[PDB]
Amino acid sequence: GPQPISRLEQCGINANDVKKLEEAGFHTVEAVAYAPKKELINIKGISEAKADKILAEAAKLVPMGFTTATEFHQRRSEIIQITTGSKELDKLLQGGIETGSITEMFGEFRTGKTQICHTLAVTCQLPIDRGGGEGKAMYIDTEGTFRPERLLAVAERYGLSGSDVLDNVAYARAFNTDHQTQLLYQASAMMVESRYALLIVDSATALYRTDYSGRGELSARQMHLARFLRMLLRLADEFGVAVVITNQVVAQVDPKKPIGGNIIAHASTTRLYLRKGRGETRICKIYDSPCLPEAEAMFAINADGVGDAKD
Amino acid sequence: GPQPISRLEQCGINANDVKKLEEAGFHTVEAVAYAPKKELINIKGISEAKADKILAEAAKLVPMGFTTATEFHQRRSEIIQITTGSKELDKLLQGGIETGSITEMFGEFRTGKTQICHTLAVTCQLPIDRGGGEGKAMYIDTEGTFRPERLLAVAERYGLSGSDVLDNVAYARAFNTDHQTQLLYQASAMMVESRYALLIVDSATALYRTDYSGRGELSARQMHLARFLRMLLRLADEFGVAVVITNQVVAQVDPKKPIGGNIIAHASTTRLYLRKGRGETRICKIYDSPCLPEAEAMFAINADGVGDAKD
Amino acid sequence: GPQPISRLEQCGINANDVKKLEEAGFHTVEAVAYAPKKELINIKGISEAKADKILAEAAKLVPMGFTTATEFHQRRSEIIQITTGSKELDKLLQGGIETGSITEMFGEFRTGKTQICHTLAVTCQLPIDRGGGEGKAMYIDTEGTFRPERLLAVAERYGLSGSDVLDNVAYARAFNTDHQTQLLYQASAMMVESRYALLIVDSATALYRTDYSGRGELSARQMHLARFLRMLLRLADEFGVAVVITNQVVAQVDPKKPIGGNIIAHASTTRLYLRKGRGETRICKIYDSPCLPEAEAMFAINADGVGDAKD
Amino acid sequence: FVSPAAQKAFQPPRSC
Amino acid sequence: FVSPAAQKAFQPPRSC
Amino acid sequence: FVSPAAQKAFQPPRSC
DNA sequence: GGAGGAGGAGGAGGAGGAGGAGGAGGA
DNA sequence: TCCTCCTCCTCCTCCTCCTCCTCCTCC
Ligand SMILES: Nc1ncnc2c1ncn2[C@@H]1O[C@H](COP(=O)(O)OP(=O)(O)OP(=O)(O)O)[C@@H](O)[C@H]1O
Ligand SMILES: Nc1ncnc2c1ncn2[C@@H]1O[C@H](COP(=O)(O)OP(=O)(O)OP(=O)(O)O)[C@@H](O)[C@H]1O
Ligand SMILES: Nc1ncnc2c1ncn2[C@@H]1O[C@H](COP(=O)(O)OP(=O)(O)OP(=O)(O)O)[C@@H](O)[C@H]1O
Ligand SMILES: [Ca+2]
Ligand SMILES: [Ca+2]
Ligand SMILES: [Ca+2]
Ligand SMILES: [Ca+2]
Ligand SMILES: [Ca+2]
Ligand SMILES: [Ca+2]
Repeated sequence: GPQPISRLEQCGINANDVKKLEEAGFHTVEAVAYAPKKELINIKGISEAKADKILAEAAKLVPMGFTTATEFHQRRSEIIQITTGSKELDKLLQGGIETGSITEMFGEFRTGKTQICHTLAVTCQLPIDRGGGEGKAMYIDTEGTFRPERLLAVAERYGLSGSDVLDNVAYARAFNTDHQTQLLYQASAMMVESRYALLIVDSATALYRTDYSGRGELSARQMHLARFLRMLLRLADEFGVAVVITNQVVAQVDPKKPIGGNIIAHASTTRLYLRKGRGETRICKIYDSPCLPEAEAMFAINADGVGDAKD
Repeated sequence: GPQPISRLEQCGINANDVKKLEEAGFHTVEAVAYAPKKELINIKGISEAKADKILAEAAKLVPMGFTTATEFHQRRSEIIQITTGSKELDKLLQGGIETGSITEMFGEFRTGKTQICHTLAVTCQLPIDRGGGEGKAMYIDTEGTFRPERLLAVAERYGLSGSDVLDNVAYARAFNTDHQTQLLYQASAMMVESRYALLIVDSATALYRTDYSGRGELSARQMHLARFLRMLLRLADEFGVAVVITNQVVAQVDPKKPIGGNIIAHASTTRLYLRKGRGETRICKIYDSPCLPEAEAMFAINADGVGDAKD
Repeated sequence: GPQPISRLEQCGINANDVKKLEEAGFHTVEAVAYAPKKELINIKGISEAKADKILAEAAKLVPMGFTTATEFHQRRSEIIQITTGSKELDKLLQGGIETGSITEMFGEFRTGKTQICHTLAVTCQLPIDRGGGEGKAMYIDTEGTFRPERLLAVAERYGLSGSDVLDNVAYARAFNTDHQTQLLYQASAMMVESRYALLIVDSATALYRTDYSGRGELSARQMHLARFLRMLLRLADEFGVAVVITNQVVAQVDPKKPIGGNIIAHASTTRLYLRKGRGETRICKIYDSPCLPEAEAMFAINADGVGDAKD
Repeated sequence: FVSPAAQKAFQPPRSC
Repeated sequence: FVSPAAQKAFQPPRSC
Repeated sequence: FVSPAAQKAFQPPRSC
């Protein structure tokens, strides 16, 4: 796991500074190591002398140098892939939703974005034997569409204590774009204590369409969104959780591309495009991925969560 | 190859100073020769008297004067051009990715930037007979999208020991813009020992969009990026490797120009603009080059790396 | 031509002093005549007594007094104007690139700055009948973008021995700003022996963006650049060559002004602003000139060098 | 803030 | 730092 | 320094 | 032949850099 | 089987050399 920031005091850092760091969001040694010198300067009780000391000491505790692809292929083969509750869909993702990375699921309305997030919020607690993550879930919701009764329906499918599953889902309703980012700083604190295995922001860009209106606020909208997506990438490296954000769509009138622009297209590693099939069937499609080939699968929304096409 | 800095002691330089130089990034006689007098002064245990001695002695070991275009056309005709794994694409580049220079590959998401870097990281190890570089690869990755399983898929195509190919790729994950530059100083050390033939920074400008926010930090962003691109140009001259950086894009709302501004447009010698074709086909295009004509080629991403349009 | 400095010994100067002058950059009587008394004092084995003698004797050998505009209009009408390889472009410059003066070509990337310098480096060897300079070329390159294969392509157009043309281009790669200036002292030596007709520094200000970082080094950056541009102006008067420097651009964020500031705007006599036209066409524009009117022309980059819009 | 139950650590979901 | 395998010198990739 | 060919004097480029 | 004494009085500016960021179906 | 319009956003530091000036008395 990640080393807590308290281990910096044992290396020659004033316990007052650690408190000044922990008031800035940093809670692990990694979070301070990965941080630039610029960020630590922006802290009040920190100067360029301290920041150079903090960065130097923290760098000794976490590897930040070169290795070999062999040593990386080894460490990567032991990465957790959470099942989506669909044999047909996991065969598309070659295992399931991959941890330590940002995954994006966009599509028109009803295409099952929120439904996949509810299934993931349950199956991330199964033992790895059964294809899960053996951890809690963190469901940031910017729409008011978090339904606990949909988590119970999936727990019944996998035979889990519905009362116990709802204890492992830390729910938080974001009301604007500033609050949505504030919830991530509090999120970095919780993941140090417990063991969360899945972070869900649904929808990640819902509140950016309205808080930032026209083109006159376009530049500020993407720069604020870029910091959010960057702060998610930091959580994926600090704790090795799985970040699964959902995205809305927009028509092109010159036939539905996702919003967020190039800021969210480059940041996310895996993009899933969900269409409407027939009846209760849907069609997921590897829109972008570093490793997976471009292909389509057909899942469906059933009364017990996301599952294979029951037909 | 490049002469190691230890050859300065045999010319009247205190072995203590060489240690004070090697603690500043310089590891070859070239790195000290190409360096300005200003940089050596900025070192602590070095004064204007020593620096004038160091520059004078080092200049005797490496040619830094005029020649003729005839002597340069001869020396250039023996330059290595790494194949891209696509006959149609190499015919566009008139040989392949040229060493001793900075090449840039920008485009929207999914356009195969990371995929080309994975193919290059493999084909740079083929013997020159087969169109490679007969050297190791160095893959600095600022996004977390380095997949070793994509290197094995390309090794199977060219019939190479997949276990041996992954031993020649020195991978390093940069977490911010300061760390991204720090990795280049450590990179100059490794290239003195082994024989690297390809340096890959993907993405070179990913972390500059978020570490430096608005326009208020624009000036500092480009000056920090200019030093990075300059430090790459130094590696291309020290060791004659091939620098292949990838770049993100941005929309112009006044229809996708690359980011980085004029700082990265002037610095890079070859720019490749990658579009999305149809299905799995992509369209590369000589955006800028000193010698190559403006033209387009059509490659594709296949299950065995980047290859010709398998259609 | 210019008188060599050896003619000072025949006028009562110690042949030891001439050796002490030639070790300071001066190789012609002009270079010593145009020099201030301050520069000769800064030489070690030279005192105020000698310097007054050296300046007095040298002034007798070269005219440094008043004349008439009639005698100057006569001497100017016999000045050489090198063709740019484009009838449409030469009609803009009213003859071509004018010798005995500093010409600047700035613009965004790909706008054909390096391409014009390659065409000029060839057409400066044509006989004056065909519009050239009947001399060698000197191509100082601070970017690594000197391609001899682009000189051969232009020699084929004008029907010249491609092997002979590459013998008349003295190429030198500058690696920093100190080395860039050092190459000019060695340049003044070569021009005394042979007959160079064109000096090219491309890019003249590329290395000044990175060697001198922020505003804290701004003053030192321009004073170092002012000496360089002044040392070029001296070569244009000593030998009557044609100095053609290229310049990068920078955006103004308050839409692309050239870098270098007022130091390079006043120093250069002719400034050419190169835009991107359509396809392979470009648009040059008289940005500043003492005589030429403000106007635009349209040239293009062809497989045989810079030429008229082949459309 | 944090809930008095959100601060609680993970619990392996017992079967049923 | 440097990996114990990154410091190793180049190896001509054997065929398969 | 100077190349053994850069020190050579100018040559009128012969036709071809 | 003998026997040292007493400080005054400021000048004079240089030198620009560096772009970002798409949204929105109608009938 | 066709059709079009929209806008705003700030921050950045470092730089050294310079010379001439004279009159004074008693026992
Ligand atoms: N318990 C259930 N059993 C079966 N189908 C259900 C159930 N609950 C919801 N659905 C179906 O799933 C779809 C809703 O999907 P979901 O809530 O994921 O939408 P979404 O993609 O998040 O949409 P939006 O952009 O509006 O938020 C609808 O077709 C709905 O009828
Ligand atoms: N093994 C594979 N076989 C076939 N296609 C693949 C494979 N792996 C990835 N792809 C495809 O290649 C593309 C991904 O390209 P790549 O990873 O180079 O993106 P990129 O240009 O780096 O994007 P970004 O800016 O998001 O990082 C997608 O179309 C994906 O479907
Ligand atoms: N042989 C050729 N035939 C046709 N077009 C060419 C040829 N070589 C280069 N070009 C084109 O000329 C342009 C390159 O111009 P050039 O090398 O002068 O750039 P530049 O202005 O010096 O740029 P930078 O600031 O990046 O150095 C590109 O559009 C390139 O496609
Ligand atoms: Ca929803
Ligand atoms: Ca992406
Ligand atoms: Ca990528
Ligand atoms: Ca360029
Ligand atoms: Ca150029
Ligand atoms: Ca001018």
